[PDB]
Amino acid sequence: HKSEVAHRFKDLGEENFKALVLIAFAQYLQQCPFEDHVKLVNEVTEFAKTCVADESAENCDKSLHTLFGDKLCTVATLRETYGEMADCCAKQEPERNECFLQHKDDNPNLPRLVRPEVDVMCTAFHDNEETFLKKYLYEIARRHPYFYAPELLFFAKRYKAAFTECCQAADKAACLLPKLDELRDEGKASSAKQRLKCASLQKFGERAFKAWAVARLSQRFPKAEFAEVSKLVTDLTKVHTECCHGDLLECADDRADLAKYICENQDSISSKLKECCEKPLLEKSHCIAEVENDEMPADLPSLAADFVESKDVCKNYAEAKDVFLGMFLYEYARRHPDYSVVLLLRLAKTYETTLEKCCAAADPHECYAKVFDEFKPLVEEPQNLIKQNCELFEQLGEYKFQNALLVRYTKKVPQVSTPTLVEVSRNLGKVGSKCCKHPEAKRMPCAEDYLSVVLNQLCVLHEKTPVSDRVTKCCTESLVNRRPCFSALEVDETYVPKEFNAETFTFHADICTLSEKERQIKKQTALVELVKHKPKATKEQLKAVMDDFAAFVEKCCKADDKETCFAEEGKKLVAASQAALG
Ligand SMILES: CCCCC1C(=O)N(c2ccccc2)N(c2ccc(O)cc2)C1=O
Ligand SMILES: CCCCC1C(=O)N(c2ccccc2)N(c2ccc(O)cc2)C1=O
Ligand SMILES: CCCCCCCCCCCCCC(=O)O
Ligand SMILES: CCCCCCCCCCCCCC(=O)O
Repeated sequence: HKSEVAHRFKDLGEENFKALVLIAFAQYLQQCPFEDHVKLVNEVTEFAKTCVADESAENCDKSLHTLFGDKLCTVATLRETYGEMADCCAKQEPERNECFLQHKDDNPNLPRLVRPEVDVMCTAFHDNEETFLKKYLYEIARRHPYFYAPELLFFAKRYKAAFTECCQAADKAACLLPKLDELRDEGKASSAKQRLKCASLQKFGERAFKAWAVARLSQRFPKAEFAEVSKLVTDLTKVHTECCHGDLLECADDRADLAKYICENQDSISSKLKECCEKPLLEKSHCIAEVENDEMPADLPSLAADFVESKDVCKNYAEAKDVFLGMFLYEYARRHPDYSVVLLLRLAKTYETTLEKCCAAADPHECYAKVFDEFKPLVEEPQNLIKQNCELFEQLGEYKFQNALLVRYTKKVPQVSTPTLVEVSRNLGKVGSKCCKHPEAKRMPCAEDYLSVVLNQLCVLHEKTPVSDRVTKCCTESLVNRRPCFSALEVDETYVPKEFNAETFTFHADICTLSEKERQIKKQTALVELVKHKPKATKEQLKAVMDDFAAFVEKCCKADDKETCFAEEGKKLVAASQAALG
């Protein structure tokens, strides 16, 4: 229309508009106090209404980037508090906007946000719902300036719901805590997947991204034509590129356009899009990106038809290599929603290396003829890992299952820090308790999603404090080889045992008064230290000590003079256990 602010305000709503302006300002001006952003928001909202009333009103015709930049350059302590950023105000649009992007701190030095007691939260919530929620929305946004705003708003409403429901509960904590803990992880995962996808698009490039997308979109819309999935991969690639550059306005607009395009060609893409396409502007996109895989066509040919038996394979492949491979991927991915995207990529890479080393052969058709026989082991590796790991997980519980992983990975990389092994193994354990409850056909896609962030977080840490060449080998490896690389690690034999430290295996009754999570991590840490001291120990040998300690802990927390129990019994355990481990 003739007025940008008016337009956005109208088809967004006052509530959503006020929330996004807030998040937008908090992501740039991360150092300003809450009361300061609230003022900006009201001033901007007041302005918007003016434009809604009279489209021709002053400044209402200016662009959003321009207006946003102007108000930004209004902050008087700009230079004093953000130094260099203030010099941005001297530039002219769009150099000004670019300038702001460049000076956005992806991770400032703000104190960790602590979770207050349920009663204080619920009371603060009841006594002033709006400031309570906007204040936190502010704290979150300033700490994650690259987190897509609309996405951040979706989370806020889920938090609003948890309070509404739980603060009315008889037992508030039993209701709230589990919901908050879940919200946090779900949020952290969302954040990580976001940062992960941008980093990938930078290192590996556009080809790999597009490949990843063709596969992913084909599993979802197995009925859409290949030309549609391509049209879509092209636009999706532009969307992410932009959204990754960090410009919110461009990003949002590109996501909107794509969501409308999809909804309009709905019948030509997937049946599962009805619900999503009815929802309001601010959710259409979110819904869609989350949509379930449509049912795949009933009568579908055999891949070997056009890709192994056809006589024009090399002819069609030289014509346009990536198109052909994309086509291969499309046909392969849409017949396998049960495969992880990365697996589909491995098969395509494998099929690619073949056509390259066969279309240059005397008789092509006979050279590549048995290619599908080479997929088998590639497909089975991940399947067997899942079955084998999910079985074990059902035998033991989440907690005990995490201990098994602890022993397993400490042996593979004893050089890694003890608290890093516990963090990683616990998170790994969670992926098992989340994906194993799924029926086989959805397990692999599930593990991939969760495993990708855990492996990324793991690599980041190590990036900072490098400790093993192998981990760096796996971490800097190709995205498609990453997990198989870690799966291929073997017990470290070069490793030299950690010297026995008395303290490290001493325990006081305080563990008794500690919370479930606290006890576990307390035990799990000793478990890692144990394996680092006796790496050549056997599961049996180990299993014995563990269960001994196990009891010793209970048999002392449910005992009279607890401290002596741990002191006297503890002297014994350590003494015997060492004997058992020679
Ligand atoms: C690398 C992480 C990809 C996340 C993602 C996704 O799955 N869809 C997506 C894209 C096409 C079909 C189905 C889902 N879109 C997306 C959704 C809505 C929109 O309007 C713009 C883009 C995405 O950004
Ligand atoms: C008789 C069936 C044995 C199954 C079993 C197993 O594989 N681990 C096990 C034992 C040692 C190393 C790795 C795994 N432990 C176990 C697991 C967690 C725990 O905290 C205590 C013990 C077991 O009890
Ligand atoms: C238009 C569709 C583009 C997709 C091209 C297919 C290429 C698949 C190769 C497998 C990807 C491995 C990633 C990589 O090594 O770059
Ligand atoms: C070499 C002497 C040190 C032995 C001390 C045993 C400490 C190991 C703790 C094992 C944790 C048990 C976990 C559980 O509760 O199942």
